[PDB]
Amino acid sequence: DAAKMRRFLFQRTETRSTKWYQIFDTEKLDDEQVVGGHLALLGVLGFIMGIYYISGIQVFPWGAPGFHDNWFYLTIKPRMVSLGIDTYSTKTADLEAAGARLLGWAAFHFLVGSVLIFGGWRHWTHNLTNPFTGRCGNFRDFRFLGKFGDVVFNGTSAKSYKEALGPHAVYMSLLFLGWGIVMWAILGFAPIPDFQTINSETFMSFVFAVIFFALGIYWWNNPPNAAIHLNDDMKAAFSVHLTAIGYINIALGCIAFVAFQQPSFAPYYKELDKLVFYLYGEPFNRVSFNFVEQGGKVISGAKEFADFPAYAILPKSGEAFGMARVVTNLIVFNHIICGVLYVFAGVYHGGQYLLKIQLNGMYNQIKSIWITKGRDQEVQVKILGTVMALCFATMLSVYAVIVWNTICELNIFGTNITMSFYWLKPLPIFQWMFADPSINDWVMAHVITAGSLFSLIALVRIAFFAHTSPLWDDLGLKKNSYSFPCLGPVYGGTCGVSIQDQLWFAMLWGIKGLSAVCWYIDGAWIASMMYGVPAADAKAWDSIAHLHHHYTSGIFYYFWTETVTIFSSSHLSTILMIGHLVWFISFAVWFEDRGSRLEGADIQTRTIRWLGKKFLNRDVNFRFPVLTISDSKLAGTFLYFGGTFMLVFLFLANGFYQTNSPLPPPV
Amino acid sequence: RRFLFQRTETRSTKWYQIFDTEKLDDEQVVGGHLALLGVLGFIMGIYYISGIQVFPWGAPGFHDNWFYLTIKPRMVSLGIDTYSTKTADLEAAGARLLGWAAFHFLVGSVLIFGGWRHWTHNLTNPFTGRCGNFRDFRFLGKFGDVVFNGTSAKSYKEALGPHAVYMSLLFLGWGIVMWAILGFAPIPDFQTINSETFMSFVFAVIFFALGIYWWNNPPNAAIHLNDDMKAAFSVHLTAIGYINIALGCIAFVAFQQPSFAPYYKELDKLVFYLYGEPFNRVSFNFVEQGGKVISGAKEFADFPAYAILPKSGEAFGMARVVTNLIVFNHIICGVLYVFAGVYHGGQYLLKIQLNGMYNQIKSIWITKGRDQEVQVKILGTVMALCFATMLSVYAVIVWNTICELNIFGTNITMSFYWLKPLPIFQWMFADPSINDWVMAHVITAGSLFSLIALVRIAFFAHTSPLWDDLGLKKNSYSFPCLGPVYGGTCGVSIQDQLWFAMLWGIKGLSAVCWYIDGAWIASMMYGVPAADAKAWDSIAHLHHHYTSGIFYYFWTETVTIFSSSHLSTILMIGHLVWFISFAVWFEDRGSRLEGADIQTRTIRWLGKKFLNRDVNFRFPVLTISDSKLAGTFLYFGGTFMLVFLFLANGFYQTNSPLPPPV
Amino acid sequence: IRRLILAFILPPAAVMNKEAGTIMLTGILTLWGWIPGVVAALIMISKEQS
Ligand code: G2O
Ligand SMILES: CCCCCCCCCCCCCCCC(=O)OC[C@H](COP(=O)(O)OC[C@@H](O)CO)OC(=O)CCCCCCCCCCCCCCC
Ligand code: SF4
Ligand SMILES: [Ca+2]
Ligand SMILES: [Ca+2]
Repeated sequence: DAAKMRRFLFQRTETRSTKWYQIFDTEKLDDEQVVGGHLALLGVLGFIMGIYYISGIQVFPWGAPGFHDNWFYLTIKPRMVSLGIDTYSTKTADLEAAGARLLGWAAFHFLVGSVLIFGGWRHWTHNLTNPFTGRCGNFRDFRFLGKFGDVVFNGTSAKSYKEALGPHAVYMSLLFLGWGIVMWAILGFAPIPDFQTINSETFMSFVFAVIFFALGIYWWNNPPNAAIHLNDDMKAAFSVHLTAIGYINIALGCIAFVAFQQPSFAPYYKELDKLVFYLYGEPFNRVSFNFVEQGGKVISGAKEFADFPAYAILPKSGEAFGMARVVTNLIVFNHIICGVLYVFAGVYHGGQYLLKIQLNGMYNQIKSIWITKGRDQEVQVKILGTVMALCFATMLSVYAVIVWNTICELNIFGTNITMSFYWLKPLPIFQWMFADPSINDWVMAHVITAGSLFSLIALVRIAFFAHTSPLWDDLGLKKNSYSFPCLGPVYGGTCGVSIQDQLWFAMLWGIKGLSAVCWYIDGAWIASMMYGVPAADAKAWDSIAHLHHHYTSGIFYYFWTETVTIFSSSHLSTILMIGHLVWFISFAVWFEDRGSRLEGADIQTRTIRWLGKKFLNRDVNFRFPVLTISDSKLAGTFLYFGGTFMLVFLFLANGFYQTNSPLPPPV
Repeated sequence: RRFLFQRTETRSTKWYQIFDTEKLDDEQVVGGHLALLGVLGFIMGIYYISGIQVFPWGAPGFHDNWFYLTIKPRMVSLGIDTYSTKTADLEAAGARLLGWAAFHFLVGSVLIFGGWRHWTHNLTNPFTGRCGNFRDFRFLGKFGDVVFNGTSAKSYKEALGPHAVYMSLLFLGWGIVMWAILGFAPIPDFQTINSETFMSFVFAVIFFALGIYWWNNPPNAAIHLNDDMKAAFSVHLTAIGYINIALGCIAFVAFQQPSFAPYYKELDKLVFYLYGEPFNRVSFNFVEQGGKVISGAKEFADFPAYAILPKSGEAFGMARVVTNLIVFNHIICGVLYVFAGVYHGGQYLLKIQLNGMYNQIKSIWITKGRDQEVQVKILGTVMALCFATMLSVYAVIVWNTICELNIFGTNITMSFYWLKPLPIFQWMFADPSINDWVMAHVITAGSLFSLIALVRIAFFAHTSPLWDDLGLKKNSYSFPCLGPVYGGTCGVSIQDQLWFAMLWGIKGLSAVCWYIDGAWIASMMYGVPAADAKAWDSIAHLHHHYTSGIFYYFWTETVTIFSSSHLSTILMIGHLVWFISFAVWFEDRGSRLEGADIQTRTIRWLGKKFLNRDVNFRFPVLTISDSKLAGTFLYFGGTFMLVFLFLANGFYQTNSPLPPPV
Repeated sequence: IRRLILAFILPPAAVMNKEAGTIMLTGILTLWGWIPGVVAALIMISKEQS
């Protein structure tokens, strides 16, 4: 009746809505519910760690062929060899012990995770009753553990988050000491301050246990004040800690990248190059079209090799396939992308809280420095403008250097590779942080700076212009939803001004500066777009710049080289197809086409209703829903970012192929 | 109420609308077409100049270029150029090319002069001093007395006829041009270029006899006469688009025929020195000087300095490369002209729906689709057929690739290797297979899929059943949206539907590119050594080895793009231009506007207390309409500057069906 | 003096007078190598005096 339809597209409208992906929004969660959710998720984390340990079994000591290699366990196998729970052992006898140890640790993780999940469930339901004693614990005022909960934290459980930092630090000191004693007792590894063995890990676990305990005492008796995070800790403290964890995670990725290449880490990562890996989905022993089983020996349709019966997964060496740095790059890039995403999400959730306090006037009611700074509307403009100017300068300089390098490679306009930026290396005072310092590393540093500033532009726009901007201050407008996609074509268009869309743009902009890491950690010569290509002079880089290594290929030729192995395997090929499929579908929701989709969905609804009557019968009242531009942007950011980083994984997991033999000039 | 229509109009004074039909009359259109044809003759002349290889006075000529290599088979067909390996014959070929280029310059100067002289409405003969009335004139003198007895065309429906006899005169004049200048007496032997002269005379007779009928019995289409600037232009533009698609198909079928072998197949028998191809690469310490090779000997002992290295026409199947270039150029131009004709027709349709004379139309071409329920049924059946065909063909492709890669333990014997076209359709193809069936169904799917947007343009130019039930109407044909209302109204104008039709036909046209390159669109992997993609030629019993699959098409046939500097530069520029379109297609215009105001305040802040004086300049941001226009051009150009690299890098579709790896 | 030593060591530390956004500029210039931050600190510490 034209109104029954109207309260159908008045159901996805980007007003304030339920938004199923916000059921666990911190606004409706209290402190104890957060504790319980984190405990349950840590229990599930223990469950999946046990699953990974099970996937690490190769002999099943009770007697059976084991699991094939997989990235889920290959990314942690060096750690388990470091802890002595797994082995790089060539013999079944020492591998049965590793299987037994992994099975026992998986069972232990299952038990501990079940306990942790049950505790988190009881915290989630506000049910801290001890079934053995029948009493009930008080979340607001509890003794921590007992006598230990009285000598330190003399009763008086923390009532505020700034008052909870200290007991948390003491809890983390307990964690460090517990891990140290677990090392010392279960895993051997007595604490020796020899910073070249795993014993140093136990020693530094005890050192950090002492440090964290003292710091927790100090912050228990002298709580610090960020002030504002105490009130809306659901979003303020949560987002600040999220961006802090993002920076910590980027730092951890850098630590992993530096450490896993050191000689002290050789028996755990570099020794992966002496192994042979049988990965799921890799090229299997193929057979002809007329295989008739009857094992022991093939009769009709001889397979590729007489060995590896039927459809066995073919071996691949760890030296040609650089599994050492493949695993290193997987771990490092995982933690780097997670850190970048956590920084972006912390800025976004902080902008959410900050718009919430700008809407109710609490923004002017903040006393802490962290907002009294940006409550200026000019220091906001100055900061964003100087970030944009620095991003413009760095990005323009580095991109023009890259384009000139590519021109000199291809000899466009009759140029030559000696006209390129082969001389532009890091300073000798900066050459210590690179191996084989060249224009590639200079370009990497400047591309990292440019991409970080490019994403920082949108991060600053989230931080400052959550509710209003100098443009929207000059106009008679204000932002009051953090998720509204637009106000319309007025002023030529107002698309994507909310902090959610600014988050999406920050993610898309950081895609470049983050994939630049994938090129780098794979050694892919981002200093030019066509490297190693035999066009004019791209193979002369190794001689003109006196390179010591030989990186894979330039930015564009990186999709030709090392894709020879993505295509060579079925699993990586189907991942490539799925990633590209997911990625381009984001155009259906980022392109300014939502109303076209709504109109076409109305047409399809009328068609299906009519097609359900001309041929079928009965009412066809079902109608096609269209994702609104808020939902369209959310789904599009997910589709785009996942589509690109399901294939950055393919670049990372297809091999290293960054040989240390600089090829001679073409001459 | 006539003011209201002018009041409620979007700004139509944009830089890409200065030559709009609504602000031109008949004679300015004549002048514009005449000047454009003069510049076109100038372009043909410079192409012929680029066709010289021996420079009749005696000198090395032009290196081969795609602009001239496209027309070289035709120029040889007319005898102006030759596939001769001796220098003396190329002397005459270059002399003929130079003479024809000079003739083109002269005729183009005359024709540009005429285009200017019509554009200014001053048709006065400079010698005898008389004038010429555009609305009433004698065509050529006694010719305009024997036919069109004193009078002239008062309307386009009365101009079809004189136009038809003008085209008959063009055919006849081309007949005498061939017969006299080029030899080629008109013989009804449809195996040589004599048949073209004979059919030129036949077409001259036919269009003359048809123009007489259309002058004596003018046709009745009515509505293309009143708002004749846009309605007739759009109808003729979509007609020319379909004609161009047909001509591309004609070229594809004909250029592989044995009769066209002396002009196209002989391209494989020559070596080509294309511009920007790998030259004689040189070492670092080269000094050339007078002794040539004093230090740092170059890549080849011959080919001094940086000479462009030869390229074989056999491995690089430039016969098929040139055929693909011409065919795909005409096909993409035809599809674009069809889309643009539907778009400009929707412009006229919204114009006549706004002013209320939509229901005053009597032609079936309007009344048939003026029901708002017949429109729904047509669009719904188009969407249903599109969904069915595309679901079937895409699931077939995905299943073929799954059976290739042996996902879920599947085997290539489970794929659609048996789904060839029916024998009554196998004459359409050489070596019919799943590739040809998938190609036909992909063409149907893409054509219907872009036809969805075309039909929405043709029907929902002013209102749609959804917008009827809402309190909304379309009145701009270029407006992007009505804001976040109803969850969003993005991209509902006919301009936006035209953009969607273009982006949707991008897939169905890349299908054409990959089929005419023999790139096995039947599956996403082929010739890749994963599980079974190299076993297609054996199980499917193929007589050809297609280049690769859909996804593997970017690895193979790119080894040659990379090996040349020019193709790599085109690749990089196309990718850059393509992804730049995201900055304007994404729902981000307001973000760009806010950031640009930040840029303005920064540039004026950095220029006031660090530089001096006002910095009044402010950064402009394309509006959503401008953003979508620029993004559609960036996307379409970025993809079809590299579809060119597909076409112009070799055929590599050898006839050796890759025995299975066992 | 003390402030020059602070600028050489921690250029943001010496420059706390100027602004809420200028201090980020000095800090990030210090992040890039160490010379840009020191140069900015000396430039804006000799600007209010000279
Ligand atoms: C994967 C590619 C795409 C489609 C598949 C598709 C399908 C589709 N689109 Mg689309 N689209 C883009 C991509 C795709 N758009 C892009 C990249 C842009 C940005 C330029 C874009 C833009 C617009 C605009 C502007 C409009 C639409 C529509 C419209 C609908 C038409 C309805 C119809 O006739 O049926 C046609 C529908 C089909 C043939 C679907 C059949 C399945 C098949 C087997 C493909 C499988 C789908 C997928 C690959 C697998 C995932 C499944 C999952 C389980 C893993 C129809 C659902 C329109 C409407 O919604 O209404 C008309 C509309 O207005 N779009
Ligand atoms: C008879 C008329 C025709 C009737 C039938 C026609 C309709 C049939 C259509 C069915 C299939 C539709 C074609 C596809 C439709 C299509 O391609 O358009 C995308 C589509 C949005 O479509 P709209 O809602 O605009 O319109 C589609 C309409 O057909 C009905 O909604 O959905 C998405 O945005 C997908 C994201 C869902 C959320 C997923 C987010 C990401 C999750 C994680 C996945 C990635 C992992 C991370 C990697 C980065
Ligand atoms: S194009 Fe879409 S997102 Fe942008 S202003 Fe219009 S309705 Fe809003
Ligand atoms: Ca890699
Ligand atoms: Ca080709």
